[PDB]
Amino acid sequence: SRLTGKNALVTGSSRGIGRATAVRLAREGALVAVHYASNEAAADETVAQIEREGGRAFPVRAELGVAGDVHELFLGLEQGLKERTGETTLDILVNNAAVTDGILPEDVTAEQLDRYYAVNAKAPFLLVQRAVRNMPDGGRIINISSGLTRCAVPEQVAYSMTKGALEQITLHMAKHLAPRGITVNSVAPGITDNGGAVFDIPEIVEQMAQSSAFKRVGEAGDVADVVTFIATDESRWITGAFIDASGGTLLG
Amino acid sequence: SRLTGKNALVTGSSRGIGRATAVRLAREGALVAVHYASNEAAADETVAQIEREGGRAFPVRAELGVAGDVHELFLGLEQGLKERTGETTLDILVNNAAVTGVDGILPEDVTAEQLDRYYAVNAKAPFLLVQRAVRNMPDGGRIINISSGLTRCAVPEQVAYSMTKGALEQITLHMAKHLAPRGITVNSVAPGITDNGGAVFDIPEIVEQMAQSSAFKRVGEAGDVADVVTFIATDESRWITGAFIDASGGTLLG
Ligand SMILES: NC(=O)c1ccc[n+]([C@@H]2O[C@H](COP(=O)([O-])OP(=O)(O)OC[C@H]3O[C@@H](n4cnc5c(N)ncnc54)[C@H](OP(=O)(O)O)[C@@H]3O)[C@@H](O)[C@H]2O)c1
Ligand SMILES: NC(=O)c1ccc[n+]([C@@H]2O[C@H](COP(=O)([O-])OP(=O)(O)OC[C@H]3O[C@@H](n4cnc5c(N)ncnc54)[C@H](OP(=O)(O)O)[C@@H]3O)[C@@H](O)[C@H]2O)c1
Ligand SMILES: COc1cccc2c1C(=O)c1c(O)cc3c(c1C2=O)C(=O)C[C@](C)(O)C3
Ligand SMILES: COc1cccc2c1C(=O)c1c(O)cc3c(c1C2=O)C(=O)C[C@](C)(O)C3
Repeated sequence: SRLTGKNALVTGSSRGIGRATAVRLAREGALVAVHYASNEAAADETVAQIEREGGRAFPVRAELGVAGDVHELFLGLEQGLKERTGETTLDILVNNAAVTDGILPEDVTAEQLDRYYAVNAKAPFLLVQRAVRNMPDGGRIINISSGLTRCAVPEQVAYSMTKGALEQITLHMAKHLAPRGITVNSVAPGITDNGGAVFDIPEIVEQMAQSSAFKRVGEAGDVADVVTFIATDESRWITGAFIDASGGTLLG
Repeated sequence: SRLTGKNALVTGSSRGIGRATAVRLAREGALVAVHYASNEAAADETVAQIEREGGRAFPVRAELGVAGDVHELFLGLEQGLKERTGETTLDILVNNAAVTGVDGILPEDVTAEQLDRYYAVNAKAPFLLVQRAVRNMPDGGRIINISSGLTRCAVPEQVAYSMTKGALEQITLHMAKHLAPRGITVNSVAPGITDNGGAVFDIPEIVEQMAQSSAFKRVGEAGDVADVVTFIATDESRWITGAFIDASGGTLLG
């Protein structure tokens, strides 16, 4: 019950690492806004799991990286917080949603560079900007990056550019928000099982597994357990940091 | 009670961050070996705090940085674990102890013998402690090296000390890879300026200058660092290895 009476928004928590994160924040007593783009069935399943486990959650639909995205998300978020608490306080923001076998550098288009940046860097910035209006002293901003910002993979150049921009939001906003006691940190996963069809193919899972020093792919919960710790009071002396949650991928 | 049934060694836990760390590991249920070099009263005060908070601990005396240091520490550690548990299993090693001089030493004044003493205690001893500790450590164990933000922040009067924390961080990198097949994680936690109870922290003028290094404009409390070390010692940190964990209160924002 480390997060009793707190309110959290996990972007992209219908599926994958965001679902695992929403589930773990709710187990600690947070009221969780489960945000999704279009998969309402998956959002409703995250909420149902949280409720079955004795916590509280509600879904929020908003496609990010289009005109009106932040306003749409905050309309749903504040309505659901106000109905359940009488307040619109936001304690915890997890910028988890993203666009993700990559694109060879020669094949990347301007349209692809714009979509990746819209969703993966621009929307996170604008969500931080809006979220702090509601955020009390002692709040938490957690940006989900990627170990690819430290590990060269040409076919992930477009994606990795956006995660490099995301990490700058961590650096510069940690300094900006320090006076308010709001921390801002990056958590960087390695290859992580998000329930994608590729994780049902043992051959490919075994090749992907070799990337980790533990010679297994990450589970969504392995990353979500680290996010959950950063969301708690005991992380208060960590800000502006790169938190490696990759199972030793950057060791080689 | 995340560490029920676990045994931990915190080097240099008579005082400062190591005291705070031993106290927090014991509150999670670990049996804690409270290691010190010379200040037996301070070690006994760490133990007494753990015992009154309902935990279990015992002191282990061993000067590090001298012949026989690892042997001496492991004789005391194994005797105390065996008496209390019937086993010598070491789940958690925190390499916290260090030669750590508030005064510092400007480069012109550093001696060959100061370079030796800092390296012996701060880099050599941690290396040899890891080598010995893993014999006793199960799959799922934890090695936590206490570094310093000075590996990323230039401070000429701490050059000799910072050399040794650069060497300590290499223990983290290379040993994380070596030990991953056994499921043992190895991580650096880097404090910034942290109140360790030393006389400098009783001088508000100086505390106010020191405070400016943190983005939060306060010095760290020993518990602010200890809370992070305690998390790394738990099961929920399993997917973190080989890492530099910044526990500096935003000192490294450049
Ligand atoms: N190996 C990995 O899985 C891996 C590795 C490194 C980093 N990461 C990072 O970890 C985070 C989670 O990854 P994941 O693998 O769990 O993702 P995922 O399984 O692809 O799930 C993506 C989530 O984000 C939402 N989302 C996607 N695009 C959106 C948009 N334009 N607007 C709004 N919401 C949108 C999805 O909503 P719908 O359900 O409605 O589609 C879903 O909830 C991302 O930041 C990713 O870059 C993942
Ligand atoms: N600002 C800070 O406080 C700060 C900043 C960055 C990093 N650190 C790091 O955090 C750790 C703890 O620092 P602290 O400030 O809490 O230290 P401290 O208050 O100076 O306490 C040092 C501890 O190490 C033990 N120790 C010293 N020399 C030893 C030796 N040769 N053999 C064995 N034990 C020895 C001491 O034992 P006795 O009590 O017996 O003397 C004591 O328990 C160190 O690794 C330090 O480098 C501290
Ligand atoms: C350290 O992080 C990695 C190391 C080796 C390979 C990969 C990664 C990734 O972090 C990573 C990622 O963040 C996201 C994706 C990948 C990787 C990755 O290889 C992909 O393959 C394609 C996917 C699943 O569509 C998106
Ligand atoms: C980020 O780490 C710092 C940033 C600014 C100033 C200091 C530090 C330290 O980490 C640090 C340290 O590791 C150890 C000491 C110092 C510092 C430090 O400034 C000292 O001043 C003297 C002391 C407390 O005996 C040894």
